[PDB]
Amino acid sequence: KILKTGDPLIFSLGWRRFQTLPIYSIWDNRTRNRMLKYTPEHMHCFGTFWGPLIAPNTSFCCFQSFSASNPGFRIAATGTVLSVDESTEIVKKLKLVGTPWKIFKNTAFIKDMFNSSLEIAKFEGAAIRTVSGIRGQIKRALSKPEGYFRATFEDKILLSDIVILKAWYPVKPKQFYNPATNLIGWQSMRLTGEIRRAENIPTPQNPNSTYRKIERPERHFNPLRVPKNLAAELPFKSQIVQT
Amino acid sequence: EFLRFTGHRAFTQRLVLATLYGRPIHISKIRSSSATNPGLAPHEISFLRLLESVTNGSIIDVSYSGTTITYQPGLITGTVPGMNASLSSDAIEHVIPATNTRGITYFLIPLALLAPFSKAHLNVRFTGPGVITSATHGARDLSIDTFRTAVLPLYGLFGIPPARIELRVLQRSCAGPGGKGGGGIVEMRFASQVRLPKTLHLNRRPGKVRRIRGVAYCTGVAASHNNRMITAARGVLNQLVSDVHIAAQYDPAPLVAEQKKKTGIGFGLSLVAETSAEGVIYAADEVAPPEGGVVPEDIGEKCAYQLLDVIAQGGCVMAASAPTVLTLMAMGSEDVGRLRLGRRVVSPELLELARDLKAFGAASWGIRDADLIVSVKGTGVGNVGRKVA
Amino acid sequence: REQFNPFQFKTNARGPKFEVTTNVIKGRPELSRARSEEKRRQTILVEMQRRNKVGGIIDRR
Amino acid sequence: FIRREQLRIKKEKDEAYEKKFKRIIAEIQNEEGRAANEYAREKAAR
Amino acid sequence: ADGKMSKQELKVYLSSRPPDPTRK
Amino acid sequence: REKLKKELAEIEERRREKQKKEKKEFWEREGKKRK
Amino acid sequence: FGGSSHAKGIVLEKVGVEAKQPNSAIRKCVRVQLIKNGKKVTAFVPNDGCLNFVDENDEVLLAGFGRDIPGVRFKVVKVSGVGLLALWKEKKEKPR
Amino acid sequence: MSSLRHAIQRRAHKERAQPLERQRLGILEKKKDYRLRARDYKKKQAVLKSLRQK
Amino acid sequence: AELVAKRAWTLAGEATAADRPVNSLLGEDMEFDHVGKPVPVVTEEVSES
RNA sequence: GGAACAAUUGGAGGGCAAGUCUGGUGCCAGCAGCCGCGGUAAUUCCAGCUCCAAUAGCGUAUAUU
RNA sequence: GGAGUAUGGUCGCAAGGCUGAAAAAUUGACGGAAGGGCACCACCAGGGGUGGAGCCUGCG
Repeated sequence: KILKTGDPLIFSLGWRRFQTLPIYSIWDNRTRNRMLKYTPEHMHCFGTFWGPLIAPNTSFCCFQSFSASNPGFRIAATGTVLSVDESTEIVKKLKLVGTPWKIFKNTAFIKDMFNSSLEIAKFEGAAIRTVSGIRGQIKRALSKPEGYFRATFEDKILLSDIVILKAWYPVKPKQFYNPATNLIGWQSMRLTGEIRRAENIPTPQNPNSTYRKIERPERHFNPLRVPKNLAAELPFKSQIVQT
Repeated sequence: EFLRFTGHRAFTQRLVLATLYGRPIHISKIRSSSATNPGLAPHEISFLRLLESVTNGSIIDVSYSGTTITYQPGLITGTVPGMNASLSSDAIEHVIPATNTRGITYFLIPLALLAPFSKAHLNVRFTGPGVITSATHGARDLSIDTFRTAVLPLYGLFGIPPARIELRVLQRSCAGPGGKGGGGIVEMRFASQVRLPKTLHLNRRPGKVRRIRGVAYCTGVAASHNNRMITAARGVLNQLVSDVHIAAQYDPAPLVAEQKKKTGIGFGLSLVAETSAEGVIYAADEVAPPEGGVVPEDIGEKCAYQLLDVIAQGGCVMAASAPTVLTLMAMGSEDVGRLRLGRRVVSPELLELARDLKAFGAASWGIRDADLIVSVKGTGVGNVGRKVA
Repeated sequence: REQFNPFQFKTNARGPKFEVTTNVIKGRPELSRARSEEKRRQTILVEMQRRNKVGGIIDRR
Repeated sequence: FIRREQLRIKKEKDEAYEKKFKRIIAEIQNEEGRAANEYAREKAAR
Repeated sequence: ADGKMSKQELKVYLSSRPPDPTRK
Repeated sequence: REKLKKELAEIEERRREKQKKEKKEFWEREGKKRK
Repeated sequence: FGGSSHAKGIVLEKVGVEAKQPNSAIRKCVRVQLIKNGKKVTAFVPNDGCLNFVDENDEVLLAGFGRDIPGVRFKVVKVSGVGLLALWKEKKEKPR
Repeated sequence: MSSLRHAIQRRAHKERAQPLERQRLGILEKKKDYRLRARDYKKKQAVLKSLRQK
Repeated sequence: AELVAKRAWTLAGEATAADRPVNSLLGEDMEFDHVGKPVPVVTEEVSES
């Protein structure tokens, strides 16, 4: 199995053994320390947990439980320690989504993103971006329906599209600390999946996030449409001949 | 909270060792005798301010009395743009308030010894009203040049390269109105961190002291004065040594907020003597009395005599830098550090450092003759955080 | 100087909508926005630096 | 205020970044190419 | 007066850089 | 046709590189002969 | 170098740890200190993933590198006595 | 190189699809669709332009 | 209970104006890019320079 | 009866996102990319992409010849 | 090998404080009286806003 961030995890590092929940991040392209949701299979990543401190460049190993009844391979993970600090700088992505209300040529209103003009004028000048890849900017809150706003774009966006704002929101791990004192007897935290089967809870699954097989109908466009006065005033050699 | 201390002596030393150990401590009875101004001193509280600034994750509380404090050390990190500051090369600001009498070096030497044990660099910028740069009469605090060329070569001995050791002044200053005042700004870029410094063996005799250099500073007065100081000091020393060489430097004035006002007027002189053997250096300083107006020739004679006394007295390292080099040798690796000290050079301060290290729990010092060879056993901790790539 | 560079400040051009007798600069955009920017420095620039800083000096006196 | 601050900070940060890496690659390429040239000349005499 | 040292001794002494120990 | 044309671009690049190799080898050998 | 076909060396510092482009060679470079002559050089690892495995002060076997930074002549082949390519295919673990 | 990459490296990303509570408004335009729109619109505006030229 | 609990909106990927409460954005403290240059506030120093 | 009674080693190539990074007189370009909104008993994806070589042996370094 | 072009690193100078914040004029400085030309920021004929109450962007 691969292993989810926030899940319990028992670490063998230094003399101690201790059960914690880690926070997995990558170092985006050495920029911003982005919190993963799963550990990258066959790839190194950065974890961050809360417990005993060790001088760096120390090896360690790692497990999900000490069950003899594990069918196979009770060890799970390994690596070295990189660094220690207080209050790491973890970030996770946040997508603030609207949907266009009307669409003029460039400037598009966008409605279902905000709950107040206050929130908007905080996000004044906001770097907004439709899915299709048109960039753009949020410029003023729109007044009459509270929570709609004005944005200026790079072409004609479409009512089909979804307006997304990219933002970066910090996370901090939790400060749980189990010293997995085996001999005295001790409480291990359980994993989310067996938790769900125990408390009889289905795993959350989104119709909107499960991948789908898209039909692309082959786009054609309308023919060129040229105005009355233009076909009037132009010179003979290039006038349009229509029957 | 867990370890406890008493009194007000070696405040910075106890503090910086608590930082270096992560031992949460609690000190009581700073100024119990003084009913006038009990509790903290302002340089101390600015010192606590600076410590909290430079570090991260540390917790410090001071009593309603102000006379008992308790401190949970976090980590030595340095000029970090995530938490502390804006950029990598961003400099962290520090003001110290106007009612400071004590020394910049009295701020520096704890900072100087702690900072090679950070994760990233150090970019301190001392401004404020109470930024004196000169020596104090005071607790006879050091001056900037003395501090620089007197203790930083020792970090060069310890393994920390002066190539990336960086201290520069922009304005210098004396006391001015009483001991309080200041005005000279300084900034320091400790750009060299190490895993563990080199455990050192200063045991050979520093017999032939080769030369003497030094620096006369004058802040607000004519350069004729420091010229006269060179004349006075060379009149003292030329019966001993040919190569005595003292640069002179004049600063117009520092100006301080009240509208601004000129302060920091005075002058003083630093003497360093250089032994042919290895990096063995003997320093002293003398500063004019902040309201006195005594003759700069007498100051030259006095500083000369002080240098000669440390020549007579010091085995290899002088008493002023003794706590530094001892603490670094302590924070050196789990081996023997072998220093050659002199018998007169021992101070109650050095003994207090011994006592408080023993309270901290690192290993001890063995003392045999040769002057006295002291040896320490390093606790080999070093810096705690470092992005080992 | 302050007079003949009047744009150091704002006033209405009209004069008073009602004369009332009992015993004109209307505020300065430049000093106002200057003072404010100093405050926005000393608070939000400082915090935006100290995004993730834990612990502090608990001074009670 | 955050816009002016972010602009100043971002510009300065990446400017210093590209300066640092330019110097680094200059150092490494110069050293490695110098040594390569010397070893080539040394083998070339043989 | 003979206190005037040298440009080189000036550069090693009064500059921002502290003088290293391991040089002659 | 597009696959072949891109590949011809690659092979022409190879030709230009080997041409530059031969050219600087020629002028290196010749320059010492003209010194 | 020398007369040998391989060299053992010591990882100083993965210079180019602050990299922006993943597969750039200044990401993939690392300064090593070849032991016998005690000399600092720099070498390339073939892949960024393997750069993630390699850490400091590990003995490194390296050899010639022959076919955006031409001039680095060496390439690292084994670290702590284990084949980098076998780690990279996830065949063996690395002794620490 | 191409032989220095895993097969799971070589694996693909799939594009997301329109939220099923919103199929009313036609497809979810992504970069393929966008550029095909702007291809045609640049062309037809350039033809209008050359006409006003004449 | 928290792990088995529904994620907060701040950590669910999208946060729609139907999902989250009203003033939650002002309450927060986040980061974003921008696009463009804002105008220079003509202040004392601009004028006197 | 292939999901097995479990072929390997090199080389070259093509396809990709509500992802990232960098450059600029808007949509372009570049490098790149296991990292994507959700989700781990969930996914069933290029469904096992294509081609060249050797094949129970082959690769690479250096010396070379 | 030669010639250019860049690029970075090295080195030397610039880098020693009678000092401590707030003129030129044979040609210039400043008026004054008369006379002209102009202008819905002048005169003259009118016109028309705002300013009264409500709404609110903006600015202070």
